[PDB]
Amino acid sequence: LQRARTILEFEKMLPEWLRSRFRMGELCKVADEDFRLCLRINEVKWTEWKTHVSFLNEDPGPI
Amino acid sequence: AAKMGKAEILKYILSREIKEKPLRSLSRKFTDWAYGPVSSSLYDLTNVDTTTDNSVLEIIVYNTNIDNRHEMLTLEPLHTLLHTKWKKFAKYMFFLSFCFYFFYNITLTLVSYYRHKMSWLQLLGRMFVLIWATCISVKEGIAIFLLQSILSDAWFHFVFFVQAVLVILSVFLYLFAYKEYLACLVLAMALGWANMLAYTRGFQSMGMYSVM
Amino acid sequence: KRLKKRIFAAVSEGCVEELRELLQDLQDLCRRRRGLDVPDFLMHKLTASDTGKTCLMKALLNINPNTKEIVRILLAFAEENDILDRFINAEYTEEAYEGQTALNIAIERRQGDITAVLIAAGADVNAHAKGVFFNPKYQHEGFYFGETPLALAACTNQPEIVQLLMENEQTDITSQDSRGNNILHALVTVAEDFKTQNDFVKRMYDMILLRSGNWELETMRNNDGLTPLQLAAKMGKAEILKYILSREIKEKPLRSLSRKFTDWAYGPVSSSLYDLTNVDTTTDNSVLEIIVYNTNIDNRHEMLTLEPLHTLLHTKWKKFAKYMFFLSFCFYFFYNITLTLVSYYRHKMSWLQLLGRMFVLIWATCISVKEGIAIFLLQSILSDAWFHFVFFVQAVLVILSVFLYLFAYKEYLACLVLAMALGWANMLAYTRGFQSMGMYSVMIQKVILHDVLKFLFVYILFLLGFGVALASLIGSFSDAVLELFKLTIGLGDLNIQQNSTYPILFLFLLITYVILTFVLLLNMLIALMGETVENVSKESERIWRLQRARTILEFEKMLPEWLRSRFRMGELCKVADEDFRLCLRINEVKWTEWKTHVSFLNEDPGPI
Amino acid sequence: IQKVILHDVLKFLFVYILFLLGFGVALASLIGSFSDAVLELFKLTIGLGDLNIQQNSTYPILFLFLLITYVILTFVLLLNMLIALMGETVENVSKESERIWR
Ligand SMILES: COc1ccc2ccc(=O)oc2c1CC=C(C)C
Ligand SMILES: COc1ccc2ccc(=O)oc2c1CC=C(C)C
Ligand SMILES: COc1ccc2ccc(=O)oc2c1CC=C(C)C
Ligand SMILES: COc1ccc2ccc(=O)oc2c1CC=C(C)C
Repeated sequence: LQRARTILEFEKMLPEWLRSRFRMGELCKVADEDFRLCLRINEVKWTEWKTHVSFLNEDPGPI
Repeated sequence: AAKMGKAEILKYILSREIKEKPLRSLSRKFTDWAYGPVSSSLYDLTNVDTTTDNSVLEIIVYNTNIDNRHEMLTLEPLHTLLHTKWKKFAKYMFFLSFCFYFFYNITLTLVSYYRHKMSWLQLLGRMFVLIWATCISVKEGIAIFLLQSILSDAWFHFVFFVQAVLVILSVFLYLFAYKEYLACLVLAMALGWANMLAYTRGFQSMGMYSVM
Repeated sequence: KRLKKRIFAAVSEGCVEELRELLQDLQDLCRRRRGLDVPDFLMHKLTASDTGKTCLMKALLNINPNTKEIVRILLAFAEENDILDRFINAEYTEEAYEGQTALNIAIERRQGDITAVLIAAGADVNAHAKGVFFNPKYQHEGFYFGETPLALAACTNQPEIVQLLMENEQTDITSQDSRGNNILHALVTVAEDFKTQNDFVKRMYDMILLRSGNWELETMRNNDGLTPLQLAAKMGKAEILKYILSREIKEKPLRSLSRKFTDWAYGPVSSSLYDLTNVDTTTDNSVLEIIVYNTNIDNRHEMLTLEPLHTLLHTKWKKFAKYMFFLSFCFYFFYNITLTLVSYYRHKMSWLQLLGRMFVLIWATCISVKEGIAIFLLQSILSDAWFHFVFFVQAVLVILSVFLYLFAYKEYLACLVLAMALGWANMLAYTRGFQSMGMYSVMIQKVILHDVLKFLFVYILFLLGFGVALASLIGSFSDAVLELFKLTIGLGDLNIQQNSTYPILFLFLLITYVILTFVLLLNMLIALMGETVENVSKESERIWRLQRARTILEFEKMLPEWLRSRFRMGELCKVADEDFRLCLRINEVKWTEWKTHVSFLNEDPGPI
Repeated sequence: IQKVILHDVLKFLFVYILFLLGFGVALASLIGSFSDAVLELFKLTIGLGDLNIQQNSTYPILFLFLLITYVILTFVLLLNMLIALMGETVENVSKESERIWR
C-alpha cells in the first residue's frame, strides 16, 4: 500500500505533456461506433475448454 | 464501489464479460483473440485510470477511512495498472529521489563543521543545498494544505516539510543575527538523516523496518 | 466488388438463403466468364487477395449454429465447379499464418462434426502450419502446437478427433515439421504439472504411442538433436517424464514398447526392472547429464526423485563417491595443513619437511590443470560454476607465487599468504556433502548477509542521525561518533557526560540511543524468525540434494574408462523377443493393489 | 537432545575454527607472529581490543578493514547457528524427547 501511494504521487509530479507521451493502453473498437482506452492482458487457460464465439479480432495476430 | 471498499462487487465491474450478441457493448474484459488455450483479453479503463477528476485509482489509493485496500488492489485492471506505472515511471524516479536526498544529507554534514570567494567545490555544494531545500518546503507545503490519516503517510508528508523549513528558518535567523543559527541547523541535519529512513517504503527487504 | 464482400458477410452470419442466391449469381457470373475457364476466377471471387483467406475459412472462424449448413453448401458448390481440391486445401499467404489450411481451423474450434466432412472430402491431414504465430519467439505471442493438425488434436485435448485423423490413411504419424519435432515432442513441449492440466497430455502421449508401434517416433531427433525423452528432461516437464520412465504396457502384441518390466511377482512382492537405454551416462547425452548439469530450467529436485533417476544417483553414491569425496576431503585438508607449517613455522632440507613440500608442489598444479579444463569447457555462477573458479584461483596463486620467485619480486611472500588464506575458504566449500552442513551453504549465508547489511544500513543512519546531535553538545563529531558505538561495545565515558552545555539533555540523548538501538536489534531478530526460517528450510534442503548430485556426476568423469566398465549398474535382461537392455532392479512390496499377474517375464520368481 | 545440540555446536566450531584460521593467516601477514595474532583474534570476540597491533607499520587502513569484516562475518555465523536450531531441532525433538521420556 505504501508503494501504491508513491506511484500515484509521482504521476501528479509529472508535467501534462509527459502523461500524454507515457500512456498505458490503446484504443480499440469493441463495438459499433465505440472506442475505449484498453489494457491488454494475455492469459493461458487449460481447464475451461469451449468453442470461442465472443471475440473481436478474427485473425489472432498481435499486429 | 471503490470508496466504500466493497470488494467482490468491484470484481464484477472490472470483469463483466457478456457474451450475448444483442448487447455486448455493456461489457468490460473484451476478448480480442482466442486460439485454443491462449486468449488475449482487453480490460477496460474508461474511468479506472487517473485521466479524469476522480478515478478508481485515486479513490482506492488516496483513502484511509475504509479498510481492505490490499484486496481491492489485486483486482486485475488495477493490479496491472500499478505495475505498468511502476515499470515506466517510478522505478526511475524513486531511485532518482533516493539519490538526490542522499546527496543532500551528505552535503549538510560536510559544509557544517568539516569544511565571498569560497572554494569552488564548496560553493557549488552550498548552492545545491539552498535551492533544493526550498523546493521541498514548496512541494510539501502544497500537500499539507490540500489535505486517522497520520497513521499512514500523512505524517510522512509533514516531516520532510519540517526538515525543509528548519534549514530555511536557520538562515533567516542569520538575517536576524541570533545565536540559534548554529543549534537549529544541527537539529535540521539530525532530523534529515531520520527521513532517509523514511525511504524504506519501496524496498521489499526493508518491509520489516517500517514504522508499523 | 460488392458481390465479393456480400459473400464474406453472409458466410459470417447464418444467412443460408442469402448465401445460396449469391452462389446462384456467382455461377451466372461464370457463365459469362467462360473464356478464362475459371480456375482463378472462382478463386478470386471466393478468396481475399492479400491474406489468402477463403470463404471456407470464414465460416469456420465464426462458429454459429448454422455453420453445418454453410459449409455443406460451399463444398457442394466447390464440387459442381470441380475446384474442391484448391478450395479446401488453400492457405494464407501472410508473413504469419503461413499454411493454416482450414482443416486446422475446425480442429481448433472443437467442432468434430464439421471436421469429418472436410476429411472425407479430402483435407490433406498433414498440412503443416508455419509462420511466426504458430512458431512464436515469445511465449505469449502465439501458440506452439507442433505445426501438424494431428498434433493440435492431441495438444488441445480432443480425443475423438485424434481418432479420426490417425485412422485416416495419409496421416504420416512420423512427420517432422519445422524445428524438426515429432508429435511426441509437441506434446512434451506443451505440458505443465498436474495443476492447470488434468492429465490430458499424459494420456495423449499414450494414445498416439500405442498406435505407432515402433521405435521410430520416440528415437527420432529434432534439429537440436534430442529425443522426446531428452527434451522432456531439458525443458523440465515433470509429470510427462514420470510417464516415460514408468511406461508399463501389459498388452501382449506390443509389450516391447515399454519400460518398468515386471521380472517376477509373487503375491504382494514384485520385482520390477526399470530401463536405462538412454537414462544413464554411457552415451553422449543422457537424462542424467541433462537434468543435473543444467541451471536454466527450474524444478530439478522434483525430477531427481523419479525412480530410475533417484535410485541411479544412490547406487552411484554407494559405490563411487562416498569413497572419493571422503578421499577428496582428506587430501585437501592435508594440503592446507601443510601450507601453514612450511610457511613461517618450519638443498638438503629436513626429510619430513622436504616430502611435505613435495606434496604441495605437485598437487596444486593438478588443481590448476583439472579446474582449468572445467572453466574452459563451460546464471551459472549461482550454483557451482563459481565454485569451480575458486579452487583454480587457489591453485594459480600458489603457482604464481613461485613464478615470482623466478622473477625475484617481493610479492613471493604476500601473494603466497593470500593463497593460503583463500585455501581455508575452500575447505568451507566441502560442506555440500554433509547433511548436517546443509544449513551452512552459501544460499542461506547470502540471505543472512543480505539481512545484516540492511541492518547496518539502518544502524549507520542512526549512528549518523543521533551523532549530529552529539556533535552539538559540548573533530568534535569525530571524537563523539567514536564514543557512540564504543558505548554499545561498553565504553561509558564520564567527562563527556559532564558537558558545559545542557548535561541533562545529553543524558536524555544517551538513554534514547541505547533504547532505540535495542529496538533495532530486536527488529533484526523479527526479520530472521519471520521470513528466513520457513523458506530457506525448504530451499536449503532442495539445494543440498542438487549440490550432491553434481558431485556424483563430476566424479564419474574423473574415473578412467575401464573403471566404468568394471563398476556397472544394472544387468542385461531379455525383456522381449530378440531384445536386451541394461536394466536396474528395484524390489517393491504392494499390499493394496490386488490383481492376478499376467505380465511377468520370468515365471520362476527366484533371484538367481 | 543434548547429543543433537552438541552435534550442532561442534559443527559450528568446525566452521568457526576454519574462519579463525582463514582470516588469521591474513592477520599474520600484516605487521610467532601468527601465534601472537591468532590469540588476539578470538580474544577480540571475548572483548580484548588491542591498540598497538591496530597501529601497524604496513597498511593500517587495510588491517582495520580486515578487523571489521571479521566481526561481521562471525556475527553472520553466530546468527547462522540459531537458524539451524530454530529450523530443525525445535519440531522433531519435541516429538522425540516426549516419546523417549515415556
Ligand atoms: C511493482 O508493481 C507493483 C506495485 C505495487 C503493487 C501494490 C499492490 C499490489 O498488490 O500489487 C502491486 C505491484 C505488482 C507487482 C507485480 C510483480 C505484478
Ligand atoms: C523528482 O524530484 C523529487 C523527488 C523526490 C521528492 C521527495 C519529496 C518531496 O517532497 O519532493 C521531491 C522531488 C521534487 C524536487 C524538485 C527539485 C522538483
Ligand atoms: C545418497 O544417495 C543420494 C544422493 C543424492 C540424492 C539427490 C537427490 C535426491 O532426491 O536423492 C538422492 C540420493 C538418494 C538417497 C537415498 C537414501 C535413497
Ligand atoms: C580424487 O582426486 C581429486 C579429488 C578432488 C578434487 C577437487 C577439486 C579438483 O579440482 O580436483 C580434485 C581431485 C583430482 C586430483 C588429482 C591429483 C588427480
